[PDB]
Amino acid sequence: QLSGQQQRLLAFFKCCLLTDQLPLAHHLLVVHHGQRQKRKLLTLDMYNAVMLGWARQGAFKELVYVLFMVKDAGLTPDLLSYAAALQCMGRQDQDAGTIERCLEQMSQEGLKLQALFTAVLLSEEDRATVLKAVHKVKPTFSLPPQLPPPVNTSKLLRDVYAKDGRVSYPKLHLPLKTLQCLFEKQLHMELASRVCVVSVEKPTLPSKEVKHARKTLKTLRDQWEKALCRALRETKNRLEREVYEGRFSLYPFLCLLDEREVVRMLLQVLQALPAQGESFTTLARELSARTFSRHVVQRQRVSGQVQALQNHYRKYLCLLASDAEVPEPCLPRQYWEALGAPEALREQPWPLPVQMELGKLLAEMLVQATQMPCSSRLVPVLYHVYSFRNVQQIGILKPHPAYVQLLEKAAEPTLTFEAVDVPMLCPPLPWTSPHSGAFLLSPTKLMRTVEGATQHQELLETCPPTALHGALDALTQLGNCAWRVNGRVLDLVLQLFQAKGCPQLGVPAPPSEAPQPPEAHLPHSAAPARKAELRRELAHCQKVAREMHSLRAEALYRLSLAQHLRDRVFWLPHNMDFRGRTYPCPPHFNHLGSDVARALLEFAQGRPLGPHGLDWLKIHLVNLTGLKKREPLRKRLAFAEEVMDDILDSADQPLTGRKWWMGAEEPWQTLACCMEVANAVRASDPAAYVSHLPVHQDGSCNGLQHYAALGRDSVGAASVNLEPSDVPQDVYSGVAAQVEVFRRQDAQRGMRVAQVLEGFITRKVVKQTVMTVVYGVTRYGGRLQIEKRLRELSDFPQEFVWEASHYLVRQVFKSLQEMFSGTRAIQHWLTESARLISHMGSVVEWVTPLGVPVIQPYRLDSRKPNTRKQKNGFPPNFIHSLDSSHMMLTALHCYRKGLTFVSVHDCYWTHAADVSVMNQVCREQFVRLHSEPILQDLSRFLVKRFCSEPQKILEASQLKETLQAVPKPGAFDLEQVKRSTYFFS
Amino acid sequence: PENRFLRKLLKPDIERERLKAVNSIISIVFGTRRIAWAHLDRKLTVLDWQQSDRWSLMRGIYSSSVYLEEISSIISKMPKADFYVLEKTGLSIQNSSLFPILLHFHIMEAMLYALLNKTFAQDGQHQVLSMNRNAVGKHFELMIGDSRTSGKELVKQFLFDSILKADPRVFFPSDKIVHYRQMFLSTELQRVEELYDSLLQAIAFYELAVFD
Amino acid sequence: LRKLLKPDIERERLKAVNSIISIVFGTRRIAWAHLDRKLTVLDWQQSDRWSLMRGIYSSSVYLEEISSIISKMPKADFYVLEKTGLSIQNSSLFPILLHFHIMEAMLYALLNKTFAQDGQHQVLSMNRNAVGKHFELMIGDSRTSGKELVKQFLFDPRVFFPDKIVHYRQMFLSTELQRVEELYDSLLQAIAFYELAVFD
DNA sequence: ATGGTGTAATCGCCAGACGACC
RNA sequence: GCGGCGCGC
DNA sequence: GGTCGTCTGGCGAGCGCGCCGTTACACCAT
Ligand SMILES: Nc1ncnc2c1ncn2[C@@H]1O[C@H](COP(=O)(O)CP(=O)(O)OP(=O)(O)O)[C@@H](O)[C@H]1O
Repeated sequence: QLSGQQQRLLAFFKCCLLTDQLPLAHHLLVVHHGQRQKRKLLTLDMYNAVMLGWARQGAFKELVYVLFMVKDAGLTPDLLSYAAALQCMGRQDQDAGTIERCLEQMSQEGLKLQALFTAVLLSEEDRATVLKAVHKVKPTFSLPPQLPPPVNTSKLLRDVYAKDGRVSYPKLHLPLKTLQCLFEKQLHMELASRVCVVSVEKPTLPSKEVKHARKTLKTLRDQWEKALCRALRETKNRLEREVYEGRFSLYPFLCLLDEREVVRMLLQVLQALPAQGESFTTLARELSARTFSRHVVQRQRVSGQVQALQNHYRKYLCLLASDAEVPEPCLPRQYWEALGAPEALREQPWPLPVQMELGKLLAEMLVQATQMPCSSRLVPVLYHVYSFRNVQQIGILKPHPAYVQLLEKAAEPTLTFEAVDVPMLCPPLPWTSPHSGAFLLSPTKLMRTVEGATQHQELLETCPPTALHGALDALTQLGNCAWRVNGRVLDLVLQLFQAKGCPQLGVPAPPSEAPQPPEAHLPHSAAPARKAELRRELAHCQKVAREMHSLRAEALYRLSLAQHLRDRVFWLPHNMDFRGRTYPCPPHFNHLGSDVARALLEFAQGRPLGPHGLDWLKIHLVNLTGLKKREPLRKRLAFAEEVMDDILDSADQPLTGRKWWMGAEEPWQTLACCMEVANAVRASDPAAYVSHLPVHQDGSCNGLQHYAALGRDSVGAASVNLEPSDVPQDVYSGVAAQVEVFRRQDAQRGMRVAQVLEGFITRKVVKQTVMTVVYGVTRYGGRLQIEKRLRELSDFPQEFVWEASHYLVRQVFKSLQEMFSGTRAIQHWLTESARLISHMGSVVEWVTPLGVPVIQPYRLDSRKPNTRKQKNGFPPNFIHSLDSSHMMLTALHCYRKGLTFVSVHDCYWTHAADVSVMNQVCREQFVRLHSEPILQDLSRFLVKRFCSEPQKILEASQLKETLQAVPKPGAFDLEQVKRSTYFFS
Repeated sequence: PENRFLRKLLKPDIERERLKAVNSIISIVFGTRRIAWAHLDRKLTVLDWQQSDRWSLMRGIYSSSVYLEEISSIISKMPKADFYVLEKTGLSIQNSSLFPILLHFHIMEAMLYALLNKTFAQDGQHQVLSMNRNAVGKHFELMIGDSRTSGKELVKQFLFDSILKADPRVFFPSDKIVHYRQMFLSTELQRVEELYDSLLQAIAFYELAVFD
Repeated sequence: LRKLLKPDIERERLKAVNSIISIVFGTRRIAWAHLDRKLTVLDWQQSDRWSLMRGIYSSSVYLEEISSIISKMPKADFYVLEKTGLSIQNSSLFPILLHFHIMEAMLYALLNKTFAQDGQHQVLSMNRNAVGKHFELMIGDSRTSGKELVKQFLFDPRVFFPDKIVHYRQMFLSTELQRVEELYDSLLQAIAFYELAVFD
């Protein structure tokens, strides 16, 4: 019903409202109202927009003229039009008789004053002005009172929101004024989107040539800035002259930002352009997205939202501050909502043709407005080149090679980050909505989605309000954790990085250390084999050099950000994926990363070790070493005691000693643990030592653990440590042993396949296949996993391994079928249900037991569902919802006991003094999650959702036959997990 | 040495007597999605200059019947001329990732050498020739590094400059100049490279080989 | 016959055919065979002088070679080209596969002498593996040689070789150790086309 | 250091379309 | 958005 | 056009993060 040009005109009028250019929009409106063929494009929304602009301005005569134009058009006035009229009457006071007559005329149409006051997108100021007008006319009218916020009454979430229970909520270690100045720093950092960070690469001494190159760059950039300003001014003049005649143009969109900001953004885009260029459409899209983002950020400082946010943040900081006390302690989101609530608004994006036209106009301005001397008349820097990219021909903006040469010479030691990819300098805002949230000024999204995927954020906005309060609060709590840089680890990492790095530990090497092709003495034409091997060696050396360069670039970015964040306290905000799993917003430096990233990060707040802190630190160290993975905790502690000399030597002399920590699986975290233990053991009181180190408790395999819990399998639970035992039970060792038992039976047939493989059965062969059963691995992928491991080892045949691989896949699958039977029954039921739902023509949708709705996005190219992806993704996706539910429950019940809890999926991290309490919360909520019927609730929800259509009654019955056959439960009680010492360990 | 330059410029060997005595040519530049052509007289006048943009080609399969039908439809609109100039790309068999384009460029040319070269069975003399794009770019100073750049500005100077100036390169007839300017102004947001390369190749052929 | 014949064609026009040319091309040689409705071979020939696949692709040289080859061929109502069945994903087959398409493309343009006016296709392509499955020369997923089949055919036979059959026998005995398969494949392709398409 | 240049060769199961009939 | 790699669960 | 037995091409472990680059190589020339 909406044409493209209609969207262009509506966006034009909205942008004129935002830029305060009402006479120009009025001129375009009247010139389109003059011609009769143009009036078919005009819509009541445009008239309401111009009316709202005139009402905000305060011009009554033009408003009456717009009413006359609407009456001449013949459209019916809308309630928002009457709201704008009342706003104009309020702003410009007049006799009450005319306003009363307007209200009477509105009442004759059947409109309701309550419908005018609420459910309208008008701001609070407009509502106040309309209320003043009504109070002038009728003082008896008043708004209904605001109800108290609802409390979630879910069975699993009852203890979190119970007022009668005793609570000890944690508090930060920083005073109020420090938090206020950190808020000021974060606001000033987010106002200017770019952030400049000093590189960690070893600098080069400044010669005369590099100084000359830098001076030429500075002079060229000054001329380019002035030329861009003149070009933008003349473009604005000609576009305004175009709008004066009856034609649409992009003048308000160019008036959206200040001239200097646009020139600075264009210069940044020119600087960021690579040597080999990028596609013109990509640059247009980035320019449009950047100018929209800058408009969104910079509008708030003009509208005055920044000062209101400042005052409300200052009031809200008393809850987190150590020296401030609230009257009644409560959760951060409830305290934020209890005070004045800054009304964050969902922003409507512009139409795609407008965005593309603006981007192309700005890119053309950049191309035409920049010139340089060749070094001699002036020549442009950027050119259009038609080149092949991917498998298609495309246009590319390519810079002049002189520009690239001057950029390569005198390399700038600075790097540019966005304000959203750096950690927050102030505590994040609480999560109060799917759109409002962590960042102060930048727009936010709760669920990470691909471009064009709006179903995830539309299903999240139609749920009952209480349903997400379990998740959002957890997402707030994970955001409230305060991080810091370790410092001592960073010095060693930088020392290895700036010199020739060690790739064994995880520090990439410089391109100088990359290998080179061997020297050639024989002619290439002498033998085809010689030139062929030289070409292959060169093509391998180039590839490994490119890989090394990419790895070094990633390490450089991460270490530069870490160096920027040194000696400062920062917060990592969190969001979710489409299934409920939590990820940090900053991508580069976070705790969901490699060894180096996890070893640089420490807790800002510290807690005393207590009676049992040092033992947990030692067990964590032994866990990180990996030498004792199949041993009980007491023997782990004994091993920690007997190896204390190596720990002390590694802590004192990390790089000039016996270097024991390098032998561990995670050397950097091991070194951090050795340092932390060394300080604690050498303290006067070991209990009184304050530790910032995170201690990690993990589970073996949440897929098989949760499948066993759903099926209550007696023999599966023993394998996955859901039944108490003194010694931990490994799934991989058991399946390997069963496979070795099957090979002994083969003596009957005496097959050659069996006897070559008899010696080489190992845990390593089956580990990958057993950890990937959860993701629905097929026999072919299991073969592609086993065959590689057979290839590295020196098996007796070394050929026809294809025959050996198939038998091993069959026997590992039979062993995993006898070990796990209810598990495969549930996976088969889920796969069949997903297939039958996808064949009917819908995507699988389910509600997480904490109330989060999840919809599976896979579709074909109003599209049709992808039956294969929807069928093969449901059993892996369902388990991940269960894991996130248990993690969020553990977080929400650990917060009530004053615990610092952070999660890297399947792994729960807390202070060394607070591990044992967390373990109880880890187990008591596993029994409470699985005490409630998960499978039958899922079956009933799926029946109600996907079998309510009157059409296709036969297919509905066929679907209901499968959906109402849940696998029968077993005979292992779920209340004995609470006595299992190795459930999470 | 001059013959060496013409051998580097032109793929099929053509004697100078026939090149010097031409009367009218058609320059053709094709791409994945579009083809363009221009017809020029000995006294350089653009009698027609046309674009085709809607194709079923380069969508999945490589079926030669569809190629034959589309090429016949394009050639049916083309008038007759002495020589038909075609663009030669720098793609080689070494670049495997760009092979699907190259296959396309080798099919159409194979048909354009076959369908356009009428009376080759009787006469035995070539009438379709291929010209390198890099040489044309070097002639028009459109080469930056090893990448040839667009020539939209040069064509705009050719078309919208109504002043006589001194020795114009190309003459546009007064009857067809309005439609030419309309076609130029219509395709400004979406750049159609072949429409420019056809005219540039026509001028380059009429200067480097003819009127040398 | 969508799966057997690549271009769409009416069955009524398929039934009323007099004689067909069957053409098979390789890297080094071209072979063809002229065979009529009565399953009697009128012509069977291959050429040795090729002058292509020398590392430099040139459409003018291809045009000259195909013109010289076509000038020898007699007129018929249908020209049956083979389909090689290679895939575009295999990189190592790139230098050969391109050649086939080029040789296919001109063979559609040069042989459709009236396509500009009527708009009807006189040249068709038929799938190779269907022919192999019909003649049971398919072992696994690869077709075997057809020297035994053509020796059995020529030495109620399917093919009725004519006065001129002695020359065909002399050609068959002429250096049969040379790696010539196109000459056999053209004849068996023509026989398969006459069996599957116009018969029954 | 930079920068231009003249050259090519072995599984095995599932979901959507094909031909005859209507 | 298409190729080569690396990381976490 | 609608449908059924089949068969034939195709994809074969789920999420989420990154870097880098879009005919290549010895010669030439300097
Ligand atoms: N749940 C999971 N799903 C998929 N891949 C996983 C995974 N957990 C770990 N991996 C991957 O598998 C690799 C090896 O796992 P490991 O490092 O051996 C820990 P593990 O799987 O618990 O074996 P373990 O029990 O001997 O410690 C990891 O580096 C990671 O890339």
